[PDB]
Amino acid sequence: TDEEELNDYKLRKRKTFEDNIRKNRTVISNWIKYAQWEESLKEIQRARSIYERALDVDYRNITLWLKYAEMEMKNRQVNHARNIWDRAITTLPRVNQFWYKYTYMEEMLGNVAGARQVFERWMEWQPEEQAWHSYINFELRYKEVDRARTIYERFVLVHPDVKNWIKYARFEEKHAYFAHARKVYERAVEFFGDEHMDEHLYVAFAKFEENQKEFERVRVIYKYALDRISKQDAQELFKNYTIFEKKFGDRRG
Amino acid sequence: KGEGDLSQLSKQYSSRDLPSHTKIKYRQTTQDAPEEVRNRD
Amino acid sequence: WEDADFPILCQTCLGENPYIRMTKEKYGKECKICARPFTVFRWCPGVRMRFKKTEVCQTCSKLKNVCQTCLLDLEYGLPIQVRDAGLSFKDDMPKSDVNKEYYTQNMEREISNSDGTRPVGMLGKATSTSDMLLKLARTTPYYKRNRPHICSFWVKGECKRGEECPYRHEKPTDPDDPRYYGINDPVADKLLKRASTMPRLDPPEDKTITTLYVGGLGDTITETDLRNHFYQFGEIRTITVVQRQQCAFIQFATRQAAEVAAEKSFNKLIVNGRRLNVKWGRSQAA
Amino acid sequence: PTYETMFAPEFGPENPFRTQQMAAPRNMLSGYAEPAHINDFMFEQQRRTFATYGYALDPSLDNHQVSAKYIGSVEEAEKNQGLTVFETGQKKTEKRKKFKENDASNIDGFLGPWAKYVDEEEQKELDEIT
Amino acid sequence: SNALAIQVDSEGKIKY
Amino acid sequence: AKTVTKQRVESHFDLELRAAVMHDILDMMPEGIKQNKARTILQHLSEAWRCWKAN
RNA sequence: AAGGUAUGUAUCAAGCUUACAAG
RNA sequence: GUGCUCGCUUCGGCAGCACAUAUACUAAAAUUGGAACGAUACAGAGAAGAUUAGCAUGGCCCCUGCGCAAGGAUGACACGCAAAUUCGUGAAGCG
Ligand SMILES: [Mg+2]
Ligand SMILES: [Mg+2]
Ligand SMILES: [Zn+2]
Ligand SMILES: [Zn+2]
Ligand SMILES: [Zn+2]
Repeated sequence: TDEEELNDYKLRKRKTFEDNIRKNRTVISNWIKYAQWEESLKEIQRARSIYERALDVDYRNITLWLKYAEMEMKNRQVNHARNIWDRAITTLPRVNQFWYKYTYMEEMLGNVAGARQVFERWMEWQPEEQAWHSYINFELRYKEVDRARTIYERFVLVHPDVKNWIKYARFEEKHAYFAHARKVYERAVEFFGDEHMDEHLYVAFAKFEENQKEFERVRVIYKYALDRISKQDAQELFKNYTIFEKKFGDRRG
Repeated sequence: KGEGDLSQLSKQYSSRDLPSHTKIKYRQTTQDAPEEVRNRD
Repeated sequence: WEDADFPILCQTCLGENPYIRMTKEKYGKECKICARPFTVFRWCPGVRMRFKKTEVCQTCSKLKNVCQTCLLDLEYGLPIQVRDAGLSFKDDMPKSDVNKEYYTQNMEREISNSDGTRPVGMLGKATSTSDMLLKLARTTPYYKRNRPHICSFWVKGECKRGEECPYRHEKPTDPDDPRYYGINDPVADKLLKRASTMPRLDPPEDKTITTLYVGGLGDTITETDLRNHFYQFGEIRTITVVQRQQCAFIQFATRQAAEVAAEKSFNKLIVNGRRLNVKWGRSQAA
Repeated sequence: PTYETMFAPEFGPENPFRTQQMAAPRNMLSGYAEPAHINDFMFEQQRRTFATYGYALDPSLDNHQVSAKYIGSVEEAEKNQGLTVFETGQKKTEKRKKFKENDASNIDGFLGPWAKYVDEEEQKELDEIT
Repeated sequence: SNALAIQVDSEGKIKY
Repeated sequence: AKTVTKQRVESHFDLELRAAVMHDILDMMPEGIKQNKARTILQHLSEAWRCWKAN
């Protein structure tokens, strides 16, 4: 009667969980514990059914989606996990975790233009900084001169952060990009803060042009100085500007 | 194609559902009937 | 719960008259599976025949592409599990009263409201057919389906009606061999009937018959047709297309793949629209 | 509307991927079902002609584009040469004579139209089956 | 098949 | 459905009052992760009424 | 008339239900 | 079958006219699934001491009732999920 007691255990827990969901159809603890209880049976086509009718009652929670997808991804059913990630991200665009875990899943698989397509869809909704420079970090960790150039001019139109203006000045500090890196500095210098500078762009521009030679480095800190902020700088850096310009040149007597 | 109980599925002819006030008064001309509203100041 | 306009009705249930008169109710009986109130229809097939009303609803017929009263396939005239095993997919449906039963019938009705033209899931695999089922699709059907069932009081010899007893007489049924999927009693005998046909005897040797006298080429079979139908089997050792008799000679290296060709072509390999001609070759240096 | 538009055939290899039945036209899951307005009486007449004698004319619109035959079992139609049921036939053969008592005078002897006609081992097997 | 049917328009990007 | 006759007047006012304060706090709280520990604002409401009757 | 002599389970027939689909 | 017409030649034979397709076919069933009640034996009884009026909410639970009354033990059935606080692991990004 081992079959009898086994099916008794299964039928009593199923009857318990079905009465628990039938009482409260809104708290979703019941569906996730019942569905992962059948996931503990390790061979199922019904825990899929439990989740896929558990989102009829509430599709707007992230927990059910990411738990059903990490269930389907925890097992070898990769096609189904991808096939529910795409409906998760088209149904709920603004939640970051679905995009992150679906990109991460395809990173652990091949780096196919599927993954880049997932990413550019994720770009298309105009997210925050956290996602965008994560995608440029993806393009750097596959060593893309071409594609990290491609996807990062569309960046700056939406985030004009000074922290991001100085890091569109990155082809200098990785490729040195001479003439068009100087054009990146032109793009840095003409935009917002024309007389007010946001007090930070030309610090890093002076750091690179001081890392460069005396090509045209005298101008921007001292002789393009019409654009001051009431003193041209705080007290914290102008003597540092002077000894910044002093001892890194031809040093003529 | 098989509606709820009010349509065909029930013979429960309840009272309070009995053809009371089965014609509608329209607002006639001496009151504020909408033809006399289409121009008033 | 359900109205209708005209029933499904495979051809053996209509009867031999092109002019039949048929009556309808609005909510008739219930479906004998799901207890749903369809619209029962009744008619007379033939002048020696019972009335054979209507057994299941239009929904439970559109699920499995089944006729309306005798519960056979609308495309073939075959039982249900013959079709589903012959198409190797079952299109599941529950067994209990509610447990997913009227739930799934209600919802599959709700997603069948648009078409009303084809079955709900069988449409994709009812195309890749006509190979294993077409050998048993009994056309020119027997109308013993429509004859009225056997009366009592002839069974007890009491029937005072005499001749005008409408039902039948002198057909004592036998209590040894008489639902919707499985299991059904004559279907096991019919699948034993298809598994145990009449072939040619398998001659006592060790697979030497890799050659075979297949012919009736006419103008239908060409050389690349038959050797690409055998290239999926495997490799030849010698082909010829002998057109004095319209025949083709193929062999296999280590017979086995051409073995299933012997299973494929006992007057059975039907490509290009012809019952091909097959008898046994030599494999005897003759 | 023009004849050439609707009568224009379809280009293609007819799509033999399907079965015969699914490629066939329909509106109802079993054949194209459409209304009709036949005369009641000639419907009933040719219906009863088939129901008695096993032959009738065939109903169609576009089968061969010409259809004027008989159907059912063919040869018995021209055995009777196309007569009907409402016709006083060419012969009065194989009739069957009833005995009539239409006086309404005798009691238990009057059978009007209720007249019963002048014509008026298995049980071992039946007991072994039951 | 097991998977869905993949649809992109004739000119533009991948349709979802 | 059933009307609100005189025996369930008082047992319907509480029902609609706590439905109204339920989907007022559901639409008033900002984007924090938990709403009311699933019930606690209602407990403060009923305690506020008990303290009102007891002054 | 209800408002009081609780209801909730487990085995055992008539009441009611179709007299059907069927190699 | 009928009745009528010599209508064609015997009252008889014939011809025409008028009339035009019922039935959930059964007195049965090899029949069929059998749920309610009653019996049998168990379980037994809302609200943090005891005795307790209740009225609700939820739906795959119903009964009585003409019920958009009301009553069926408040008709029954409704239980441990703590969350965020400490800490481990892992990921994404940045310096
Ligand atoms: Mg209660
Ligand atoms: Mg009550
Ligand atoms: Zn049905
Ligand atoms: Zn049928
Ligand atoms: Zn009989």
